[PDB]
Amino acid sequence: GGISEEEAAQYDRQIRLWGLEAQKRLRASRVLLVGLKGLGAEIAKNLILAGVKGLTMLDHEQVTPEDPGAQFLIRTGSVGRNRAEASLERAQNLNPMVDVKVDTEDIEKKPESFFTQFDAVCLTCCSRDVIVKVDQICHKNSIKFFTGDVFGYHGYTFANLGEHEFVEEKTKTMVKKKVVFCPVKEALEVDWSSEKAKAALKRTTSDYFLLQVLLKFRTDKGRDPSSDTYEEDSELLLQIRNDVLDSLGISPDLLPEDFVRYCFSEMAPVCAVVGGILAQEIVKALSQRDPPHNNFFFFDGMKGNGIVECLGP
Amino acid sequence: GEYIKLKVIGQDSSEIHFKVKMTTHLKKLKESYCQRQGVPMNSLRFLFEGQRIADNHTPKELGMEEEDVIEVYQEQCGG
Amino acid sequence: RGLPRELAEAVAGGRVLVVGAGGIGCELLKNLVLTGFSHIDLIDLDTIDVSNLNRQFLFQKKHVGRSKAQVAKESVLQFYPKANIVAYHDSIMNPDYNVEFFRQFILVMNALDNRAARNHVNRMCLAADVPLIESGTAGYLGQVTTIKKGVTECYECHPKPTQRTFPGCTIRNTPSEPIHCIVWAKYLFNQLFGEEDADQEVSPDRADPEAAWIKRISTKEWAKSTGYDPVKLFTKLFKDDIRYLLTMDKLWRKRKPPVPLDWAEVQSQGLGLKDQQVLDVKSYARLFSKSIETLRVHLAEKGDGAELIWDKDDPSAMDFVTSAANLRMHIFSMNMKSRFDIKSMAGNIIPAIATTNAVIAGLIVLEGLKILSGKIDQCRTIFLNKQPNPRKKLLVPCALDPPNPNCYVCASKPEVTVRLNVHKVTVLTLQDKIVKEKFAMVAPDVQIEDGKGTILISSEEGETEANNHKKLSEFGIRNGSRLQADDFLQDYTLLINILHSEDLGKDVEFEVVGERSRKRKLDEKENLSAKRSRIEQKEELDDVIALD
Ligand SMILES: *NS(=O)(=O)NC[C@H]1O[C@@H](n2cnc3c(N)ncnc32)[C@H](O)[C@@H]1O
Ligand SMILES: [Zn+2]
Repeated sequence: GGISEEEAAQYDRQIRLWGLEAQKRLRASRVLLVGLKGLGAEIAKNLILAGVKGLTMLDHEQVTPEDPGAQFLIRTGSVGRNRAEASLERAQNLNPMVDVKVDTEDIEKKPESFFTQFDAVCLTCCSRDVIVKVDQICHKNSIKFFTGDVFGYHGYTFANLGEHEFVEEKTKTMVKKKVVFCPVKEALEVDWSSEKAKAALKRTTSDYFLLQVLLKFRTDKGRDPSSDTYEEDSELLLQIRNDVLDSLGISPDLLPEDFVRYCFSEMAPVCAVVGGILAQEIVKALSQRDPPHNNFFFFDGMKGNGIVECLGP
Repeated sequence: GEYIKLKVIGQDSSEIHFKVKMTTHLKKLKESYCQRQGVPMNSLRFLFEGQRIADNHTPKELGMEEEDVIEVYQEQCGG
Repeated sequence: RGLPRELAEAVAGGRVLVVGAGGIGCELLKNLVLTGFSHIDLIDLDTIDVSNLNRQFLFQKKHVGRSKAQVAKESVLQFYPKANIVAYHDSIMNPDYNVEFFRQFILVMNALDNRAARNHVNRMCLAADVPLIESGTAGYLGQVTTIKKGVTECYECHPKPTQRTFPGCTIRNTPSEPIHCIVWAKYLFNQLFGEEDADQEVSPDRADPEAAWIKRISTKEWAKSTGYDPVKLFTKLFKDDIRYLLTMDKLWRKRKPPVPLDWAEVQSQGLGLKDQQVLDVKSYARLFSKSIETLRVHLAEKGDGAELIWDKDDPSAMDFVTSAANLRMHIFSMNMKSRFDIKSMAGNIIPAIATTNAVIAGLIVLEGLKILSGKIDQCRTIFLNKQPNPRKKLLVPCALDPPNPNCYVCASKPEVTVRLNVHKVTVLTLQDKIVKEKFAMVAPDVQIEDGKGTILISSEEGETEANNHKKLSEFGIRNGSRLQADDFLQDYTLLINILHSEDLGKDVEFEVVGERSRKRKLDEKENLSAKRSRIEQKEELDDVIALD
């Protein structure tokens, strides 16, 4: 019963979707979001409009002239400025009821107890190593974990919600339900050298493998494929594909040899889509209403596919 | 004719089961669906294996097995 | 920018139209610019409102009451003042958005929240020959699709849902659900404060055939003789009318009779959100009364004899309908509902959130691109699901269908058949309920197809006013007559074939095409006994059983 009349009028149309309880949950929820390029900016915008108690936006990187000349949290020409810091302004306008904080320290440098002021953590632009250290921390602390990224026309999200209790609506009201997630570590390292495995690999989007490739190019080069270095980057990609296919036993065409064309930079509409989905996964997670998707979402912006894969147990 | 159990799944992940005679005009099924679900008829679109199903199509014609699946897609018009 | 030679020049090259600037709207505008769409037209007929602020991210509380389109442009500009945006604040149905206008664009994108504007925009793009991407959201769902003259079906190739309609007798005599009471309260508001409308009387209907085997005073007239006195209106509606209903006793042979209410008795006898509380009768009564007091005032603030227009967001209009519906409800033994629920049902509020619109607007630009680089053959209808389907799909891309030859819009010489009584139906009813409202024309011209070309309706204000009141038979229209309807603005032409019928059921004025209750009801029991005599002999065409 205890949100303001102000909030009631602005959240009106969402309260009518998911009820006052769920919105009271959101309102009590604090969120860490790491990296504020295209995907990060969508999530920020989405969670602030939803009215979480607070959002902390962490990015240690600054605005480059390689960075998109248009960014909706960031007034023009703000090159040299901290990303998280440039952003804060437009972002906080979205919703004065939300506590929007920034942090400029590199995510790797962050102690365990720093994560415990957050009911959910979401990673964008992080190296695989980061993704694992943080997921593990969040497991140790019963924090909801997410990661996501956009690569040209593709995007993915990932979720680890541990032992997750939620209520659903019953189609003729409310049903208690439970669903169990597993570490990123176990999800990014599947034994395909199995019988279960090689059987299920038939039904598994190549995008899961496109992921691995892209995560590697990120670990070994510390940036994602840029476009005005296309030629250089394309080969590196073609290469990496093979070494990684080798190490679990996959025939170098089960992931097309042609992918390289459409995974460069970030396509603004892909950020919107994937940030729409991920943001909504997070909302679902905090309000403990509706089933959350079992670990991965893969979006293919050419085909208009969005697949949800359970990859880890 | 003979019979099959078919299942209709909704976007709203609902899941209604039906027993239908292989010779049936699938419109009868659509009508069956909208009734057990309270929705006016052409408020919907029924898909079998990514492909549309018109009123007079038949489970035989579409080559439908036991246990098969039909997907209903409702067109939102807000925004 | 990150798109191939041809395409990126085509995007800085072309002009695009985004019709509507709400949820899908703002989201789209942002994507189109960040994708590098240099030339963009933007139109919304509306101002900013607080309930918008959870999903229309270009607008802040400081912006309430300004134009959605203009503020939208202001806001993009701050982040990217390079971008070109022309911003119209206006309905796209406005005569200035003619075929010529649509012809400039390489793409039109809908961002609308109603079927009427979509039926119009569909038509403009068939006429200007321009691909359109259509889309829609509600709650957690929505979809995107492409429409291309000559290639795919058009918006209206397939009948969509119509707005829910209730039989007059059900509203005025025998309500049985809260929606009937709320529809009654809207109509009453309309009789008292809006444009009096005979199809919307709230008084009991003596001519109900369920009730058969000097005039009484109408609602507006009874209002006028009492000067809109709250308590007399109460007594009239919730008491004297009910007494009369009780007179119509063949109605209550099986249903529980309504119980009339008395003003003085109700005053003598006297978490969640505030609006989520159900109050008592007394309270509704008092709110009904206060609501009249305030609306009588709003009505005196009108300039030049004008009427109120009902609005869910006007407190006292909303209270009026809340309190009136709850009292009608009680009288008929239904549990009363809260303002929050009533607002929802009365306003037809659709739940809406940010992420759903963000996802849809994202899909719109992607399909845009495909179209703009000749990959129209890769375009799909993409559905957004709440949960993944059996083949693991959350977004389900689906095959475009081709133009339906019997489409009453996009076909070569489109043509419909309408069934009506040529003696009951007037020109006005033809004009508003059939041509404008059912066939969604904006300002029709209508003539008889008889080479004299007898005129019925003109779009030229005060040309066919005299004809309004005349029944169709006064022109010779009858079975098989053929009329020709033109909407010059939509560049659309529809021939209407009349089927005369006398047997429609006095609320039902038309429909589109395309003893012995002891014998013919005890015959249904053995037309069902015979229907499943052949079912249980492995020999019947159509048979579906529901399980679970
Ligand atoms: N779904 S929404 O409510 O966020 N957006 C709907 C959006 O579309 C505008 N609209 C509706 N009808 C018209 C016409 N006829 N012309 C121009 N714009 C129109 C709404 O005002 C709303 O903002
Ligand atoms: Zn058509």
